[PDB]
Amino acid sequence: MAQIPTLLYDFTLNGMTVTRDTVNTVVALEFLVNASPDLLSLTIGEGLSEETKFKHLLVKHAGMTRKRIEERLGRISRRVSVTVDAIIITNRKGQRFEFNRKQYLDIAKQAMKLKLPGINCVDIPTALAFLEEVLATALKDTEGSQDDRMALKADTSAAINHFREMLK
Amino acid sequence: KLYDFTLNGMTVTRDTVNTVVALEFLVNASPDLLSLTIGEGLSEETKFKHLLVKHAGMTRKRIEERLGRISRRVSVTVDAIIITNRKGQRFEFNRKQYLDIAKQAMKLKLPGINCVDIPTALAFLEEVLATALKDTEGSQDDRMALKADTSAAINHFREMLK
Repeated sequence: MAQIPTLLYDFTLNGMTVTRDTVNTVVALEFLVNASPDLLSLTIGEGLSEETKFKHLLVKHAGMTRKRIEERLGRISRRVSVTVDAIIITNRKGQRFEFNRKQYLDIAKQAMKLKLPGINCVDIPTALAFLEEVLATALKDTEGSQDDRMALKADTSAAINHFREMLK
Repeated sequence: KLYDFTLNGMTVTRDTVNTVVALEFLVNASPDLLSLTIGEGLSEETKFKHLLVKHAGMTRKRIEERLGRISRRVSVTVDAIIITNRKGQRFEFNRKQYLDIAKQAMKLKLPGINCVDIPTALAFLEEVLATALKDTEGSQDDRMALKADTSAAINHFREMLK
C-alpha cells in the first residue's frame, strides 16, 4: 500500500467553514467543469471516466499549499455552492452541475489512499497523476538553471522508460 | 571505491549526506514542492525528520547525484550546516543537534509515497504493478484494464518531458 503524502474544519467558503477534504473536492470539481477543454486535456488527458477525471484532479489539488488553495477558493467561490447533499458548480453560461457530496467524498478518500476497490493493486494511474504534479512543480523550481532542469528531465525520462519496458 | 562520500573536498558519512540533503531540500524546495512531498501541518523539526527518512531511502547512486548538484548551496562546519538559497540568504542548523534528530527520524515508517526523488517513486510503482500483474489468481480482465490504464498514464506523464 501507498498513499498521497499530504495526509477538522479550518477553511472558509462562502461564509461557512469546511474541511480541507471538502475544499479539495470542491476545487477539483470546479476545475473539471470550468477549465477549458484544452487545459483539461493537457492536465489529465483523454479517455478517462468522469470519476477517474475527478480522482486525478483531486490528488493534484490535494497537494496544494493552504495558501495556494485559499487563493483558488477565493477566485472560484462564487462559482460553487456546498449544500447538505450536493456540491454545485456553475459554468460560465449559468448552467449548474450537481455532484453528490457523499459519493465524491468517498471517491476522494479512495484516491487519497490510492485504493482500487476489488483490485489487489495500488491505483497506479492516480499515483502517476500525483507524480505529474511533483514533476511540474520541481521543473518550475529549476527554471533559472539549465543544468538542474536537464538533470531532472533526464533522470525522470530514464525512469519512465524503464517503466514502459516493464509493460511492453 | 570510496566507502564514504565527498562534499566540497570533505569526506562525509552517509549520515551527514542524508542530513545535508534533507536540510537543503527543506530550505530550497518551493513551498509548493514541500507540500506535495511531506504535506503541511508539521513542525520545523518534523519537516526535517520526514525529509530525512525519505532521502535516506534513496539509493547511493541517486543520493550521490543529488549531493553533487546541491554542493554549491551547502556548507558543513564544526558547529553548523549552512544552506544558501537562490537569493543568497543563509539558513543555519546546529550540526550535532540535527545529526541526532536524524537518528530518531530513521525510526519513522511513513505511509506516503516517497517522492523526494521522482525516479525512486516510479521504481516503487513499477515494482507494485509488476507484482499485481503476476498474481494471476484474481481477474484477468482486471489486470488487463489496469495494464492498459497504466500505459496510458505513462504516456501522459511522458508528454511532460518533451
